[PDB]
Amino acid sequence: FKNQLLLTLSSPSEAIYVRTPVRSVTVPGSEGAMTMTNGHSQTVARLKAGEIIVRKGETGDEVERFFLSDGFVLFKSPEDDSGCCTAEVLGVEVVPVSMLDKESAATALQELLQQGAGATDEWTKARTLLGQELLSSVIRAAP
Amino acid sequence: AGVASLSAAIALMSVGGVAQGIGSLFAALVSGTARNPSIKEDLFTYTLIGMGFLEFLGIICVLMSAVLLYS
Amino acid sequence: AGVASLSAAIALMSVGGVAQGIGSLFAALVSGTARNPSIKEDLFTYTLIGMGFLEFLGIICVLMSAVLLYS
Amino acid sequence: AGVASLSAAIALMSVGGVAQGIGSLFAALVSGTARNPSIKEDLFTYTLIGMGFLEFLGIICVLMSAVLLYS
Amino acid sequence: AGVASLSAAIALMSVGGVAQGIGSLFAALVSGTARNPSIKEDLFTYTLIGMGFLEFLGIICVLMSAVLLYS
Amino acid sequence: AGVASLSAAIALMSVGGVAQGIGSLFAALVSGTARNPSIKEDLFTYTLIGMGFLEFLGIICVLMSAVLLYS
Amino acid sequence: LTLNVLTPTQAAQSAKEQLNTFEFEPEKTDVWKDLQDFYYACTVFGCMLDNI
Amino acid sequence: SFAIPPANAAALADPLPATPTPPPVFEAVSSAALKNVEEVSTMERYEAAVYEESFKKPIVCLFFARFSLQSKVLLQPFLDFAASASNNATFFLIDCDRVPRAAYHARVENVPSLVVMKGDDAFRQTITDSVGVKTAGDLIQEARSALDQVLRLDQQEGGTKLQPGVSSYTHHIGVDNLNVYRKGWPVA
Repeated sequence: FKNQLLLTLSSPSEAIYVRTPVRSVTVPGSEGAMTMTNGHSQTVARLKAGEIIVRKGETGDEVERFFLSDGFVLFKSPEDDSGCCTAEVLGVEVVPVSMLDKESAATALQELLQQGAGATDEWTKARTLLGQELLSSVIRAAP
Repeated sequence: AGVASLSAAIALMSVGGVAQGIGSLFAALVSGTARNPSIKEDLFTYTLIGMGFLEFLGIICVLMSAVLLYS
Repeated sequence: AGVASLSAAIALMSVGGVAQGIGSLFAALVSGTARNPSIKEDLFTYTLIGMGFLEFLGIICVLMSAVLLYS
Repeated sequence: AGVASLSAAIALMSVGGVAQGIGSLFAALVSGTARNPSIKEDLFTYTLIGMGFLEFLGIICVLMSAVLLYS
Repeated sequence: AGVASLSAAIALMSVGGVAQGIGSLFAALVSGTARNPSIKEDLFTYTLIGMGFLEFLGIICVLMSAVLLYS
Repeated sequence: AGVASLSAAIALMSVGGVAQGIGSLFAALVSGTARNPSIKEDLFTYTLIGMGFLEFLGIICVLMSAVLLYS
Repeated sequence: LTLNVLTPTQAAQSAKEQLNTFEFEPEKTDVWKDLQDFYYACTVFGCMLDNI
Repeated sequence: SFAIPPANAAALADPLPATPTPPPVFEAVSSAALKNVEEVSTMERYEAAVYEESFKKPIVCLFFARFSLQSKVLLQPFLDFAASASNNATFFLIDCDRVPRAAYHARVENVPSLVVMKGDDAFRQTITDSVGVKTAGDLIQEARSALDQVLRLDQQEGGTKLQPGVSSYTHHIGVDNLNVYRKGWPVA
């Protein structure tokens, strides 16, 4: 077909992209953020949180932001006959940044800190810390 | 007495180690900003905090070098 | 006397410690660029800041390698 | 010219650090190319930029060696 | 025969860093080949360029050693 | 009196860095074999090329030692 | 249809040489346990959708 | 002493005459406006484009000629690129024999030629195959890269950093002396 990047960004409730040709796609890996493009090696990565940033071939300069909670990314080499290299971004909850809020975010942060102040269980402490992480990411990412 | 030159030059060797530390620190910044380019600020803060101490160390090394030079 | 040349050759030993710092910094730049090219021109700037120190910390010692050579 | 020859010999210890920085840079370039070949040329550019600095340092110390071997 | 062999052996000390850089570079080559064999030939090239610096510096070093062995 | 012996011993010091480089080489070899045995046979080739440089430099070192322990 | 599904005993009994072509950003031993739960979840999801 | 005769009736004749068209059997072979571009017919239109639209947003011009087969091969993928990226740039289709002053302006020496233009000299990148090694896909890839570059550079530094260069004072007079009339200078 073409030497583009065939992105499919999919959540269970909605598939935002299916075979979308793009140029570069930034993703917040568990180690750190990284940008996948055509020619990138085969790889699997776990995501933690943050703002995926898609950049179509027609756009070039224009972008598209999507906040992801958790999930995986699968980059697969290009078949010899297809001429195009594929990428699959699976997210358990993939929102855009336009639909986010910082006030309900801070309210949930306060309620989480209230619930976790009685730190007794490991899962409770871990959930409090991870909620702090994700809510700070949401606050920093929202407009 | 040219001999007092030698000590000062020897003191200058420490500056190499200081440079090494500085390099490592800035590498840690240039990596961190790529791992998390959203912040780019709280890392620069700690970078400057460390560079304060490293520049202080380099400056006192230079001063001791000049002291052992002239005396 | 000629002994000062030894001081100079000792003052040039901080070079080759500066080189490791430059290498580490530019290697971090290379790795962060290969991981996230989208922010390339930022990391370059940070390297220009690091060399804002290192490029001095080298030549300073080279100047000492002259001053404790001729005196 | 004994002490001059000894100074010139001692001047050439920084070459180890220069070589180590070069190896660090080329290792980072090789790793980044193994990750994303599509950012080859940019990476090569940055590599050469850093290499320029390292080369400069090398040439500098070599020159100083020559100086302390003749003057 | 003091200064001649002394300066020779001293100048022959900076090859350890050259060997270390070579080892690091070829280790990066091996890792990159392990992670992405498809561009094996594209890495080897760069490693040779690394030699084109490293070994060249080593050559200079050895030559200077001989020159101070028969200066 | 111990000029030749001392110069030979000082020359023989780079074997440490040589062995460190060889260790880094074979560490990368075993790591790449653990991460992809299917290309094991390829990796060892490059590793041998690495030795083809490292050991070669080491050999030069020992030759210079043999030259300087007898003038 | 009937899906023969992989389990931890069957994963430990295999060296997973088939995934060596893939670069796992965390190490394979650290990411496998988190990948397998996602695999389990996705399997049930599509199967039940098709059944519905 | 060097001279060239002024012209001939052949040279001044219509460069693009009509030729007979076949019936629908010759078309049957083994190998068997556009709403996104603009065919340019007039140096007035070309100048309007270059001096206003190329200052507003970048342009991509394909200079072709009928005799060339590479132009025929490159036309359709050029139209697909235009349909893809017309939102970010304008797209023009120029025949060298119909509008030569546009070809002299863009400094095209071979056909087909892509020309990415912005500010009329702030960014001018010419893509072509003088050797005969590249293909249409290669040319379109190079054009996409150049368009990305010029867009990025226009975004760089608050819209500035893309200012006109030698055309600030040359007015393409050394390239095409007929611009003295445009500038209103005498010719006596």
